[PDB]
Amino acid sequence: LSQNVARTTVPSYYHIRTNLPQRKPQNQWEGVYYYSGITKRQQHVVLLQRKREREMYLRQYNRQVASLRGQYAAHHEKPLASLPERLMFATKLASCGMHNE
Amino acid sequence: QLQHRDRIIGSHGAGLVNHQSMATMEIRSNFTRVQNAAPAADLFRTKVHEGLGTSDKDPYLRTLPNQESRPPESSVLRVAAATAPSLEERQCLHQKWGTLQYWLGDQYPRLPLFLE
Amino acid sequence: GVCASEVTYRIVLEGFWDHHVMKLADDVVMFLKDVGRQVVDEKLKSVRASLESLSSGGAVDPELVAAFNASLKGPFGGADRYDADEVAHFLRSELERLEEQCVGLINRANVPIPGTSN
Amino acid sequence: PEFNTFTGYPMRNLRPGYGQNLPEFIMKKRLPNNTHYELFARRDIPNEDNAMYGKLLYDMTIHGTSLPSIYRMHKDINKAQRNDRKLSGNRFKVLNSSGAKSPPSGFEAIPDA
Amino acid sequence: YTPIYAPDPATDHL
Amino acid sequence: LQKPAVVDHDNITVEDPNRVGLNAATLDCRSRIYRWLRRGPFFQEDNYFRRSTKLQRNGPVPVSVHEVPLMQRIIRLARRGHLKAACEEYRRVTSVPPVDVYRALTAACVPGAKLADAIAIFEDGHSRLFYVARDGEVLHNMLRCAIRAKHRVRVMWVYNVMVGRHYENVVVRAEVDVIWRYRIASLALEYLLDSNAGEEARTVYDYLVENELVDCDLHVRLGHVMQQALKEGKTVHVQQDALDGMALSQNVVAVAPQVAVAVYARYLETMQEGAAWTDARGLPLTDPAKTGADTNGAAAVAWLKAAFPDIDPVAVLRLARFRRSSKDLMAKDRPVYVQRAAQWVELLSSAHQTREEAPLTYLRKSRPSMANPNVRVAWLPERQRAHALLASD
Amino acid sequence: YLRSVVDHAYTPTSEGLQRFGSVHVVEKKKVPIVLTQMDELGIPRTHLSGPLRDEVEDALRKFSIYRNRFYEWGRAVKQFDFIEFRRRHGWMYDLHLMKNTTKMLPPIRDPSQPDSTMASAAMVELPAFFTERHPWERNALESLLSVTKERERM
Amino acid sequence: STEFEQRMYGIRHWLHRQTSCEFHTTYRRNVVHDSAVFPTEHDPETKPSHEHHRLFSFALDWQSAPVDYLSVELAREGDSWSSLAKRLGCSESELKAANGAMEEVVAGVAVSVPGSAT
Amino acid sequence: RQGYLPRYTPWEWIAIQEADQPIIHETMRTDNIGASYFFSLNRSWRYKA
Amino acid sequence: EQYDNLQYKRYDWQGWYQRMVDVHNRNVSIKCRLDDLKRLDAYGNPFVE
Amino acid sequence: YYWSRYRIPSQMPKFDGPAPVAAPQKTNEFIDPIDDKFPVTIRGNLVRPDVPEDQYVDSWYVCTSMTHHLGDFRPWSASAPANAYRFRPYNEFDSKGREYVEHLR
Amino acid sequence: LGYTPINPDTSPMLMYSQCHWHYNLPQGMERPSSVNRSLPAPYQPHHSSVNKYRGVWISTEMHPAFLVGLAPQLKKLPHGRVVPQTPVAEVIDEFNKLSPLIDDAAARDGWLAKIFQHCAFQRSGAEAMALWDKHCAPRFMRDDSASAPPLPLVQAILFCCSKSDSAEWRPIFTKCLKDGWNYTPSFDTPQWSYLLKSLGRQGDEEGVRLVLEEMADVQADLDRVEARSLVYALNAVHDKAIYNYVKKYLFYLGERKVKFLRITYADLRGHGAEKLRVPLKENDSMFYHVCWHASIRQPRQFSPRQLYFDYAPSQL
Amino acid sequence: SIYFNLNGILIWLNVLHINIILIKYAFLILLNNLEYLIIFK
Amino acid sequence: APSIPRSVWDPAHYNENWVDSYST
Amino acid sequence: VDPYVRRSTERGVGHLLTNSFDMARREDRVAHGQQDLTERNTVHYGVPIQQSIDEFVLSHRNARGERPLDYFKPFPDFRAQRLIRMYRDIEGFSLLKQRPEAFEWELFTRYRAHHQQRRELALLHGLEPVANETAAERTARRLALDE
RNA sequence: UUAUUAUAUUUAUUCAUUUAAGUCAACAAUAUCUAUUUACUGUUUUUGACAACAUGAUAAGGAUUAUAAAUGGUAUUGCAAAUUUUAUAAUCAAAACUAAUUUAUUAUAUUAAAUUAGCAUGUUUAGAUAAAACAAUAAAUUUAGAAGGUAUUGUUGCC
Repeated sequence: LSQNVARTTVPSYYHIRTNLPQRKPQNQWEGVYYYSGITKRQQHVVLLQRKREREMYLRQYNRQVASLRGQYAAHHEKPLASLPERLMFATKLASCGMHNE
Repeated sequence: QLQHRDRIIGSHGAGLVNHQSMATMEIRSNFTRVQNAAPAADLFRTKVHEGLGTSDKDPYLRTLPNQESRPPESSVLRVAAATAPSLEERQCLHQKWGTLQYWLGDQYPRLPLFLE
Repeated sequence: GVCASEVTYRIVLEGFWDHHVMKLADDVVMFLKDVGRQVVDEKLKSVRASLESLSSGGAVDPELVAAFNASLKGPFGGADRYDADEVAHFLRSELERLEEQCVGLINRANVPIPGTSN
Repeated sequence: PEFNTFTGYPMRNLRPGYGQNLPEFIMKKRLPNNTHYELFARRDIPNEDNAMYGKLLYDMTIHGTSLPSIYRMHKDINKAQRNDRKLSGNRFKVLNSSGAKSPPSGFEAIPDA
Repeated sequence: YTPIYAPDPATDHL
Repeated sequence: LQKPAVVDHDNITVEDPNRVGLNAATLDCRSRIYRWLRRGPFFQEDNYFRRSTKLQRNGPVPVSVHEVPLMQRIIRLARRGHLKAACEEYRRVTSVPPVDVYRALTAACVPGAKLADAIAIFEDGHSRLFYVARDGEVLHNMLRCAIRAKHRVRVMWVYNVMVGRHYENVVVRAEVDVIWRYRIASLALEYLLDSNAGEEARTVYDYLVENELVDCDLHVRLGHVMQQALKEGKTVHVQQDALDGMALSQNVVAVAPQVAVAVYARYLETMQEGAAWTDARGLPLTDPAKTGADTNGAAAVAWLKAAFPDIDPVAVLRLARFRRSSKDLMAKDRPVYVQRAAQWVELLSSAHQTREEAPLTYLRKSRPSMANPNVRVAWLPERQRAHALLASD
Repeated sequence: YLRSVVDHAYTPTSEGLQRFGSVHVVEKKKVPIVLTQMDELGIPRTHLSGPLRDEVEDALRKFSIYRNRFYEWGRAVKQFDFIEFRRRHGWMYDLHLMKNTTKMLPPIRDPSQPDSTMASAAMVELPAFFTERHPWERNALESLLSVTKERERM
Repeated sequence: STEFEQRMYGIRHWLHRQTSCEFHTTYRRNVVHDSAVFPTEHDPETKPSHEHHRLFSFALDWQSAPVDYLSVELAREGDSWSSLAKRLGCSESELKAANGAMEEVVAGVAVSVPGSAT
Repeated sequence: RQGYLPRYTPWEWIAIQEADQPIIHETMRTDNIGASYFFSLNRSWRYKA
Repeated sequence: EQYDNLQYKRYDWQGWYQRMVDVHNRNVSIKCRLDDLKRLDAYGNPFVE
Repeated sequence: YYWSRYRIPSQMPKFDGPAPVAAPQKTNEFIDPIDDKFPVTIRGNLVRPDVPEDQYVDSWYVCTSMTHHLGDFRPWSASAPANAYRFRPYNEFDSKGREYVEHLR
Repeated sequence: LGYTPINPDTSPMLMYSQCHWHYNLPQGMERPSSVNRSLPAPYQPHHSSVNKYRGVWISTEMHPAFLVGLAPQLKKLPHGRVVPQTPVAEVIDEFNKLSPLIDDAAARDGWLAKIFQHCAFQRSGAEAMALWDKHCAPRFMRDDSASAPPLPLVQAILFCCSKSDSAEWRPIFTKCLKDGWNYTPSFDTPQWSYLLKSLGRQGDEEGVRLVLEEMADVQADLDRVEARSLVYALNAVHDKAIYNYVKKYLFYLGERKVKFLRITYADLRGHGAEKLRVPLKENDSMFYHVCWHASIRQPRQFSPRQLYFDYAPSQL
Repeated sequence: SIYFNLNGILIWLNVLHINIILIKYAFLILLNNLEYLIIFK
Repeated sequence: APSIPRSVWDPAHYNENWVDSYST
Repeated sequence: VDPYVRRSTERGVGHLLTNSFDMARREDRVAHGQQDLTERNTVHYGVPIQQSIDEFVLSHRNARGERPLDYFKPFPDFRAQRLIRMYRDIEGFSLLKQRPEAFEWELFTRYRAHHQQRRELALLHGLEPVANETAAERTARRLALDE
């Protein structure tokens, strides 16, 4: 490693006959370290989690845009009466992203 | 209250920095240490703090904070500040709660208005 | 008044040398004078907002107007009822004080200059 | 007030017979828990750098291995210098004598001349 | 202390 | 000495055979003592609690010790209503209390609305005693403790811990089960909309919509139905065909016209204040008498699921039926129940609050006057010959 | 509101202020403030957006410390392990215990009287960017045309 | 403002060298004196005396305040709503509001004593 | 090197220092429930009052 | 509320010295001006005369 | 090194001179030989510059006085408003005279 | 000036020397120390998580209506975090008889799932294993049928076949890799904990070949797998080929876990073997390689009098 | 490392004093007892 | 409430009366 | 991947614009003259207004050329200690040319001092200007004031 | 005994205290994604700080540099940083004087709680002898300035 370097002077009768410090003096402003961070997997986990949750809302909508096959029944097989489930297919399909349909 | 409060303090030099300068040395010898600087870059996406000194609008070191500025939230007591009766205060007066100063202060006493 | 407040924090610095603590007690002042001025100013920006002609925010909560009227025996005859109005008046009857105490602070914050710091 | 040391509170009870073996006293005794004596228990220790941490942990991180206190160094070097120059004072005193009173199967020490 | 483990069977991955 | 020092209590002897004491002058004592004087503020305290009394390797909580008679006393004492007697005795408890303790403890906080106490009980057993307090029965009390206190704030704060965070629900695996969560949620929904809590009520309901727990009342009712049929050998199916015919799913149908004709008037009579032309075609909502109300089954449910699409109207009427009190308002008080449900289909819906908005004034766009900042030139559509141009131009 | 703060807490300053560390990290400290104000306001903290909770949970772990950790967090191991971690990770210049600064900048001679004896009244470990030899005075970009490391004369 | 306070408790970091500080916060706090828990009731018929205040009296003579009171009461064989409100010394209407779930009294079920009971 | 020692800690280092250490969760001082006279002071033997 | 920012800030004594300086500040000086109590009450009786 | 700080960064002044004038030739060195023989009638009784005392900080281990201002000295003018009698914040009374007139007011 | 060193945090002659501040100077802040917020470290404690569930979760998947109806017939099974002690025969009887009544293929799985948790906790996986034979493996595993098991099923049964040693993990587990339902990643770390030890209990060194290969392949917490487990999956290995594979494998485990492996392995084998309900087969070669491998990944403390004791000064 | 000019260095090792002067009155009077006592000025 | 309040970094919030440093 | 360098608007507004809406809005704010909202993603706390003046004074060694002559008197007050600034109260006067002629400046200060004693009489007698006034009251007050 | 400055000056005296040895290493348990790490075991070769010799180092002590804010010293006093080569000597409860380097309370009123002092009454009486000039109050019987040494840190000198 390169970070490491000789932090202690070679044992000698200087260490005894000298008021030089054995250890450094503490720095008032050096905030106390403490474990606060995310690992690789813990990141990859919370990464992987959010992927799952977005799928469900996609899967909900994309499986619910099957209201096209609900719609497809009307126009071609039997159109409808103007009762709800005509407006409900109107309200949904408009808010479902089938602006034209 | 500086005259031209908009420009004098809205300048990149607080109205006191000579942006109108080539980076050239003057006739003196003490300045001959530095010379006339090479042309400023023509295609330069420069750093927000710095500049190319080509003009006032581009100082060598920009000063105006990019974030927009609010005016200082003034220390006037609007609660007892004399105010003129707006048309609604002519209109919506019966729906006002005010201290007897408000109803009878010389600065638009709202009682003769209410009576009127 | 110059000593009216809702919360009074007292910070007691402690240094081995007098001139240390003084120069420090001078520093935190010109620190708290900054954060103190700004933080109180935002609420003052909120207070004047919570009052004006089409500035509602003290529009009384249906919950609050209940608590004033959640009392078996009130001020003047029997069992009492306040209308939402005087409730919305009682509130403004108090913000007027939280302003006078607020703006009276910003003023005493801006007085000390480096020329005449006391 | 007219007295010099006016503290306003009654400092001492002027009951002369007041002792610590008394019942009422012990009701109002201050437990030594978390007082001057606690601070002196943990701060007033022989090697004031040990209260901060175990030294080995420090010489494990800052240094690479545990190093002995400055005394053992001066003990160690001075043994070497005398032993390099002189002999005949070397008293082979060890904590456990087994290693010496019975050397292992190998380890035939070179005859020291 | 090297080699620790026998690397792999001799191969021609291309 | 050689084995990790485990202090024994019964086998303590003058000679101290196991050598589990910080002796003074034995070899290798310096490094041992210097660890003592560097012990944390809670070292003899936390170690003794952590060394023993840890969750079971199989997963459960290590309840049983000879201390169980103490716990029986509490559930013998708490159920009687002697709450302070329980607590001033509960301090003697040492091991982890089983969940039946707190069920009895928080049960005593219900009668006097001692909401401050139930929570203090909760936060103790919650995350400080290995999450044993995480029980759908326990929070069911605190909620009923907050209601009597009428403190809507903590109601959601109970809901805050009810669904829990990723910690309490994943690594601790102490999640409030599906059935108990529905009850607590329904208890939550039940109070607010009677206290007319507008926004906070709309929040929690979406959770039931999101977790699709919206129809558990049918499920918990059909669940009780399936109890016998399993014992008797009948084949049980959970399908919509039953849910279209359950007694609860039936009475809601029949009671709808009163519901429909109530909300219409309660819409009308209110807007009568804001917009004068109530009782006129100048209103968004449509007459239920000019559709399948009064004989609801025709179109009233089609009228509800129309005017209130954001919330599910069939669900809230299953909630509006009873109170917390289990008194079936539907059968025992018709006008109260409907005018009750008039609140729930109203407040839970946000779209319905939109149609319930009064006409406001039209602000006049303005360009600033020359004199002063606050003084502004008004945009009269009149006082310009060119009639087609607007303020934006 | 929070989506603003965690965004604002990331907004980086200009060059002149980013010379020590990101200055706007302090705004995530305002999350334990608001998270708590969210409870008393009756707004559930478990209804914050899923994605938002990736960062709000980060703020707490960054800026919220319970006492029973505050009583036992500056332990001997809990600090050296953090140094031990960096030693494995390879960046220890910022750590005080393992900081070994050696270059002592000389005193700039006042040409008033270059015979004026100089000394050191104080010494303090600042990084280079305060007084690094005038970047034009010093030679061309050297991290690329050279590798530079201080070692002691054996 | 708690946002301001956490500017304050961060002053301890950047203080001038060798200078510790201590904070004296002094904040108003709203306190409920609910008479339901602490009832301002008459004297006890047997007045306690000095015999109840020897040493260790706090240990053996007084259940730490507040006094425990029963909030749960079982309706007896034929009590009515006014008859229960009788024995609890409370208002029948307050009793009707107190126990929401209790519309009909069934002998043997415990009524929840109202908070305002005497 | 030239004597310009800051009379005041600059605003920058204020933010940088004040963000290296976390808020104590207890100094938040929020309480709308009240005080628990029966139970709070009698809590479990581990974290007891 | 007094936390330490001196030699007592970081190492193994971080706890017990912190515990001391708080158990040494266990006081909470509850105060209330009696004249404030001279308000009405929800029963309608004058509270404190 | 933990000691690489403690070396000296510059070249210390060097010893190429004789004993200064009249200094060591018993005689306690601390007293300036000629400066103290300078008659007080001409220089006064002052030892440290006549400035408001609060500037000086009682030194440690070095028995003298040192200014908490780094060698700068603010005259008495800065300790008062413009043209203050006897350099008081207010002209009207002294310390005690402003102590007890406070109460009487 | 002596053996007792000077405390650099409390000495003026030091603190007020030139190599630090003097008490006169403006005394401001020297340099802001942004450590925890520029390069922050994550929280890897030594004291294990106090409130971690410490087990597999079976995660009921029945419809809410069933939960209410199935409540008593499910309550003999382990509830959320709480497990009674009914005999497994009392359970499997209850399921088989009540199975046809439940019109749900899904609910019965969750029903059958808790039974696995029940039998596994009761170590009676052998009988419930037959329930896998009668009920589950046909409709799900047989010949790549379209009906894929809901996650809890294999989640449960893999604990069942693991807690009580039964070699029927290999058929199901192999259908959980990339080829089959690919339920491999969703596993928690405890899942592989009991899984590996079961192999080590059994001795399936070739099963250690499979599951370990998936661990790195899946990017699971290969460090957080409990040491008591990995000791078993290593100790069962005696053949040459897997022995080579394990040497390549350890360089995935972090040095900290590696330093505790040679601590727990040297414990479960020799000193505190009493913990182990199963007496370990004693493989010395796997034993030595680990103790050597750990003292390599760790830093090498320089002990001079060891290495150079007999070293010869070559004067030529 | 800040600096301002020197007046007299005073190496008071246990051996002796060697008091150099470049006279002024004073300012802060520094001090170092690392190994050799010196009184900067 | 940013870390550096608006009082400092702003033209309109400038304290015209605040005298510079090398004057006093 | 570092968020701080990611937010950096140095190389341009490019990497911060994804949605076609904002890019469309990017072209509006630039046109009408407002600030592009994306540029603020990397905030520029410009050097504070004093630190500009402070940098100036240090360069000119107290900048004697621009300090008023009152500062060089004894006991200078904060009014004089700040630099020379053409304050607004010189606005109305026009007889003053950029070169003050014989006594021209002396006349002005009286006109200033006169207006100040007007700002007094306007106050104590209740003729202050209000934020809500209109031109109809403005003449109704000023003429009433000039009385 | 040379032409802004004082010693003659009270107030005191009987005084002692010490015990019964023990250092050859480090180890999160609650609310941050799971390690049984639960109970992290590897068998043993030295002699200074001592009961002993083992260099440094800060005190006590008045005798001839203030008139507009000061009366206690360096040569050294037990435990301190390079000389080792018999040896555990450390306060813990309940305990025994031989010691130069110390205010002890002297006759109206006298033991209240961790255990605390019974013989010495004899004219505030031998010889020796103790300490002030400082917010107090004594200001004169009186002073630089000429002088020798067989010693050679010098009269406790040498002869």
